[PDB]
Amino acid sequence: TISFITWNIDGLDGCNLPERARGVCSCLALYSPDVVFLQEVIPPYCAYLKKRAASYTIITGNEEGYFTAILLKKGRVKFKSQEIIPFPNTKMMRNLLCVNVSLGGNEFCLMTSHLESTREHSAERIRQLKTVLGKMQEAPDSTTVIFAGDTNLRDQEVIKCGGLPDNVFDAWEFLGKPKHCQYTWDTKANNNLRIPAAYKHRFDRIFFRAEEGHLIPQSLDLVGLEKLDCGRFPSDHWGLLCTLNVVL
Amino acid sequence: GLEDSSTISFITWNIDGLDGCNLPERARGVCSCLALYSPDVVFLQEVIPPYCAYLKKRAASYTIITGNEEGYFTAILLKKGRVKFKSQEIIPFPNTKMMRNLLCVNVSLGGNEFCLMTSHLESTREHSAERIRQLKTVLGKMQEAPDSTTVIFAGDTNLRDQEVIKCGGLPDNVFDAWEFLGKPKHCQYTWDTKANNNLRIPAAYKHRFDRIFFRAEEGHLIPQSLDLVGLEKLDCGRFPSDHWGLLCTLNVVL
DNA sequence: CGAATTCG
DNA sequence: CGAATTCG
Ligand SMILES: [Mg+2]
Ligand SMILES: [Mg+2]
Repeated sequence: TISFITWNIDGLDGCNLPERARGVCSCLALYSPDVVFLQEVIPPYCAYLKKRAASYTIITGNEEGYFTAILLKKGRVKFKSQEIIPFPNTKMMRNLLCVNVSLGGNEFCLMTSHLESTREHSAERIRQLKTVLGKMQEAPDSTTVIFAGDTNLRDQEVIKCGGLPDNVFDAWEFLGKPKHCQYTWDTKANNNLRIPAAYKHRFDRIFFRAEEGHLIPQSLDLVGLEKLDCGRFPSDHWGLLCTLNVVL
Repeated sequence: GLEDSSTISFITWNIDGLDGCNLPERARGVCSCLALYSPDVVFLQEVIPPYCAYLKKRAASYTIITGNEEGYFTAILLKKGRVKFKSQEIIPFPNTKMMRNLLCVNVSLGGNEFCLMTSHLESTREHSAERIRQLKTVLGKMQEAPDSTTVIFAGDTNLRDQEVIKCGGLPDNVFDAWEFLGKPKHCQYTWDTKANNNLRIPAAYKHRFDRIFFRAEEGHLIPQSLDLVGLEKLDCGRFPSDHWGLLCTLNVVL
């Protein structure tokens, strides 16, 4: 039984950022996941996390601008190595952050990314997805591979990409496509961007590769759904809280 | 003349009537071009009502068929005496946001029946989807024409090459005149901000926005030449249009 | 998001 | 044009 949260926390939004960061961590404190994947972390946000989540090992995708991070719960997760794979043609400083870890006997390659944003960068987003899927295949078979991140994907783009390979699963699809946590970016329910029109997207996704039935999603839920004292949410994205069993 | 009676000749040209600056002088530039080559047919886009008046003054030997009466629109000009006007047909583009439509004029010329078509397909990269849908409407219409009739579309398609592919490519019996003549380089680009200054765009981009499609029974319509027109600066130091026009001649064969 | 607006 | 930006 292992748990993580993946969450684009919108560090690029400077308004109410200190309060929203604290809001994010209040959410993290409630669930105490083994692993936290974050996207759109900025340096002072990261600095705050290093103090606030001092009980997590913090691995970052970059030092400047905005970048991903992977938080690993000390005592639960043994950090073995980090790897960063570039997206050579990204225009948004995106890359692929991987950590090799273990939880006791089980080896994991945990991956996150913030794939190229916006409709017009579809082709590069798809190339980045291919890089990600390629990397998921490289780990030893006994290694459990989990990608969790902000993919900015449209369904049609996954199809263009050839679809997920037979040995790679979407945790949300695996759980039967539950409706309550389908959309992770929802301008009807989320007012942070002040977007009048209603758009709902499943941008944040979880892919996994495991030996037959060795990794079994148990639950998937949205987090960060409560307004803070400033009347806004921690992020324009909802986070995904996922629990999975490792079954040998 | 008798020898050339087998040849149909036309110009298609987006004459940028939306640019009101130097418009009368630029209209005179376009009309000087028409007088020079005396085409049988002229397909225009971005005509506005004042521009119609200029045409009636400086291109008086042409009958004008317009795509609308107000705002801006296309026109097909028919050389009096050479072309017999049979009917005007307009197909709406229900989803246009730019009042675009499909203007068809049925005529006889040189002893042959023609359906002449023009359009100003939805502009800009952003409206690609709608432009593609309009292209499909155009292509469908070309195919709907009776097999006896010779179908020529010539207009401002605003097309990117990849959009035609996305559309499925041209249908089997429909040919692009430029392609048919072997993609000659000299008239490849009809809109070129490097060579054309009218829009004062401080960058170099060029496109083959303006295109000629034709459908004919095999061998019966043979493109003979394709050339650009409108590449001379006028007195005001600007071109007749931000587009170059296309001059095309085709033979109708037995 | 995505239409609108400037910027070169 | 196409990129960068704005803002609801
Ligand atoms: Mg964002
Ligand atoms: Mg124009």
